[PDB]
Amino acid sequence: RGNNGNMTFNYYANTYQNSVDFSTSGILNPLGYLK
Amino acid sequence: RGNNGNMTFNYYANTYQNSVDFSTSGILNPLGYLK
Amino acid sequence: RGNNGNMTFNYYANTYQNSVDFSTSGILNPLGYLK
Amino acid sequence: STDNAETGVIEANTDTDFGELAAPGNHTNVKFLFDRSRLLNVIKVLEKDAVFPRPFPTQEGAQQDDGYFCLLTPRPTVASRPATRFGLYANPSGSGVLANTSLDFNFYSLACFTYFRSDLEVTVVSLEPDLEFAVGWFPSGSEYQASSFVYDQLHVPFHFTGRTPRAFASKGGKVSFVLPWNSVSSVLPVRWGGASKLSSATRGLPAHADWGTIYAFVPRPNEKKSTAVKHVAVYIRYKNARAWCPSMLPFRSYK
Amino acid sequence: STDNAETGVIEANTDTDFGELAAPGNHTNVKFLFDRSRLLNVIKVLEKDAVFPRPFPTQEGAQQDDGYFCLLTPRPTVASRPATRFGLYANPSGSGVLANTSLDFNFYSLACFTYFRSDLEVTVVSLEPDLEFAVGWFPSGSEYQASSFVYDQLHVPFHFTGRTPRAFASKGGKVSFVLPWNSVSSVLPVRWGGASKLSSATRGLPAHADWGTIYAFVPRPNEKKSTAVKHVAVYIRYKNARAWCPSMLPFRSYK
Amino acid sequence: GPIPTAPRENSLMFLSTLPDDTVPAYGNVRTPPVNYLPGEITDLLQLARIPTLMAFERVPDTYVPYVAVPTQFDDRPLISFPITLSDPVYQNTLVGAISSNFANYRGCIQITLTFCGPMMARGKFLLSYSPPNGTQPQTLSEAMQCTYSIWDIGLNSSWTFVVPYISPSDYRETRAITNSVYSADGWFSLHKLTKITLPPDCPQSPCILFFASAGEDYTLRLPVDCNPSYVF
Amino acid sequence: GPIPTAPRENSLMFLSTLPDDTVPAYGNVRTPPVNYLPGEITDLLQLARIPTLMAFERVPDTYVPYVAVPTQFDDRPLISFPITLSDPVYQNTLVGAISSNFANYRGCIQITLTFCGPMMARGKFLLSYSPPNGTQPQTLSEAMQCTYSIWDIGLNSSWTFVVPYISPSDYRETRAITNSVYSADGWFSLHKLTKITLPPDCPQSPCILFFASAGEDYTLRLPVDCNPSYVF
Repeated sequence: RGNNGNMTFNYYANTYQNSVDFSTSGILNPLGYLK
Repeated sequence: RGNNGNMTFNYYANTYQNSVDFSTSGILNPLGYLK
Repeated sequence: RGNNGNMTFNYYANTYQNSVDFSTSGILNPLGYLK
Repeated sequence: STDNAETGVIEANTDTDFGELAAPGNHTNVKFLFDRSRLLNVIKVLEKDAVFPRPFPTQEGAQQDDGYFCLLTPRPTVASRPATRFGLYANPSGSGVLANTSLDFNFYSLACFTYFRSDLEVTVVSLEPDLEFAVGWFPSGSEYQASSFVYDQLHVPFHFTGRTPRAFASKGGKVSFVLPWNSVSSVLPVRWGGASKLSSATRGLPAHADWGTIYAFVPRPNEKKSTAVKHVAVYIRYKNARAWCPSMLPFRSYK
Repeated sequence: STDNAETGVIEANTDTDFGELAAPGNHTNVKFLFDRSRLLNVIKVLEKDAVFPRPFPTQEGAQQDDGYFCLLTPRPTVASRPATRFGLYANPSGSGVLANTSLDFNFYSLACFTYFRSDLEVTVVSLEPDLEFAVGWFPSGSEYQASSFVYDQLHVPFHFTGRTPRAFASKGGKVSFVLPWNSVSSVLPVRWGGASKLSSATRGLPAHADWGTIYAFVPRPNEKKSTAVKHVAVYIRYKNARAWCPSMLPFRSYK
Repeated sequence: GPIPTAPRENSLMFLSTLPDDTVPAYGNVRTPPVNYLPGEITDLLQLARIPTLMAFERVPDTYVPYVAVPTQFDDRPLISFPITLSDPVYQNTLVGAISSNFANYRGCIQITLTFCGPMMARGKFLLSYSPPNGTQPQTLSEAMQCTYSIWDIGLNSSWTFVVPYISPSDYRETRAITNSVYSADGWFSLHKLTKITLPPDCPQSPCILFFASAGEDYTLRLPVDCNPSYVF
Repeated sequence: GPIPTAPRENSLMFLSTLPDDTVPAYGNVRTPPVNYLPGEITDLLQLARIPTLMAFERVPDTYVPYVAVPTQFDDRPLISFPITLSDPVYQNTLVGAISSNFANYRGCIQITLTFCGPMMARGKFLLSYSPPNGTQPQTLSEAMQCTYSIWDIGLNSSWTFVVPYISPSDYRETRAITNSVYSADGWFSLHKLTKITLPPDCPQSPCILFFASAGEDYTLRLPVDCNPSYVF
């Protein structure tokens, strides 16, 4: 996904590479529905 | 194939390394046939 | 064989590393035999 | 064919009237399009502890250090502060002080939505030959620490040390790193219509819509100040960008 | 032996008349032969925003910046534009402006077919000692963006930023990268006989038979222009090349 | 022990579009959730598929987005324009604005019309599409031979005309400079087949609105730089 | 933690023929298919195996590709030439042009002839091939001892002469400078065994066409640089 080519090895952990949201616990839909 | 020596590891993905055509869905042949 | 130390990994292919002859299809012998 | 566009929701090739259903052959994806570097702003380089600009309006005869620092945001900014009306000094020589301004032309050329969110990846490039420098950054809502301390009768600005990241690059080098989305607001409003304060506020001026702040300085004591100025360039990238609702596009003149 | 070559399709060693069937011992393969670098052209280095050359014919007294930019194609070119007749200025000093020209001698020495296609791998080498530069490129059918913007009273050319790739090399460095086949035409015509327009066209002049365009510039503001000129060299390579039909070879004089 | 290595020729280079990541500096940060926001976008084609309005020069700013039917005519279409996306008429439409930032396009353009006038009026119109030629067709007789259709005023006042995609190459350029066969693709025109009958007490001169958008098989390939002219 | 490493002595070097790839800059691009184009080439030997024409100085441009039989002769072959691929006669043939860009060759050259003249004529020719010697053989008596064959005019007017490959080394050089045994490989000659009988009312002087190509076991090994002389 995205303009990323590497597909073999990620060195740093995911948490330290990208932000993560904390839990609170082709086919394209149309942006308008007409009942 | 080609003047390429490496035969162990390709880092970047094939799609990002070479172009690909989109689908539309020794022994050497002679360039002249005489019926 | 030879003054080569590496014994774990060869990167480039053998054909591109050394020449190869094309097919045409301790104990030391003495250089003189006397019948 | 029969249709009714007044209702808004119109139906949906040549197979319908006369067909051709040319096979597919995803370069417009939001995640993919926005991943590439682009210039943001050009700033001076510090050589001593500086005094941050005062909030507007700034009266005549106020002592400060202007031209340094720079926000990290596509929205228009003035004097290193958030702004609404973009402007430039196309006029010839005048008086007073000229206010540095910035904007993301490429981003706004396709900013066709309202809300946005992504990670930012910063890098820095020098301009003058064989120049040595360093960078410092702090989150949104923080402040820049002033003053200096004495070591062996050398005045070292306080910004040499801190809990926030620092970067030292070799002679004629470059810097790069990726920061996290850290503002309090859930998403970045490309265009806004609210107010940030109960009274004396300005309509449509967001408060904390940015990624942080950046500055550049030389690793030397204050006792070795020079005369010639130096400059630095900045670039940014977006990672895993997302958009949340349609919008308009900039108007093109018919001249 | 008995045969009839007038029919064209002749039959096919010493085993047939007197044999010898020397065993094999693939250096002529199309894919393998064309994978090696070769010089293409030498160009100047920009130091400010430039004005692209106007389309032919160019009248006397037209202001522009010539000598920069360069196409990526083996076919002959003139003034950074596609051309048909290759030419050179072997004559002594004259008048007017001299038009830069280029051609791929090595490619055309074995260009024995009509249609060709492959990926291109570009690299750049400097000539003057301890020179700092950068490169920029855009696809076929695009245009070069002119004009400049002001940052802290420094005129920065617009080409510093863009969605197309940019490359910054360290002091006395080198550049390299591989681009994709991006022209609209399915394959590259080595020799052509059609016309690109319904009227006022020139026979045998292709429209978009290339890989793109390249230029070089210094990362400095326009307020630091110098006098001495600088030069840069360019090399290209072919990857996974293919050919599609026989053809002739260049004529050799019998002098 | 140390692992032998050999740096390549392009070390210490900076690429503005290299597909790779960078080392983190301030990682391990959490963010509030955004599951409450509806209407997430994934591809700009979703916005490209939305109709919008065009512009026209009007008689001697004057760029009204509609065309008014005259009373007397003279053997000539009411309005005609090329099919080059760089044309002024496509400037402010979403499809034109988005495409201007890409090199190659592919698919079928879509055009939609709508009538605005008295209910009890009547008339008939003819729509035409002429591929490239040596001269732009003018007369109704010429127009009829090419691809065309007939629009009749009735209960439904809207009609959609789909422009077929025919070209000698799989893709086509988005902006035209030389007007080569690779960019231009002919013309479109509107002809009044009959004379519009205005009912009594309805004053005169109805108007027509033009709606343009992208087809269901549109596509764009190569990104390019933008034009910051809108800032001045 | 950091992995120890040791850069070698040849770091930051640029090689014009290094067998390795490079980092992509603008990847993820699709292209139209080319399955509709017939006649794809794979190896240049396919083109090398095609006959072509030779050249000859002609009597005192004059480089007609044929040889005319005279009326009276004098104990000497009609035409003879070496077997060195750098010779002028091989310049414009495909085999010569291609081989000139390689160092070593290997295999059997192929020569083909064809007659052009009145139908009702008759004659007999002799073809010879003499390996290297101290002096080029001239007389028919000498020629006969070496490898040879006899060509008879009849229904079929074409004949192929295969030059055997004999040399002290597996490969041979492609261009000759010192004329050493490694490049030169003897001579070829054509002798008129009988006198050609021209039928009445057919004027005189038939002509012969020379066709040359590569054998079925040809081969080339080492690429080299080209000569741009053709541009001047």
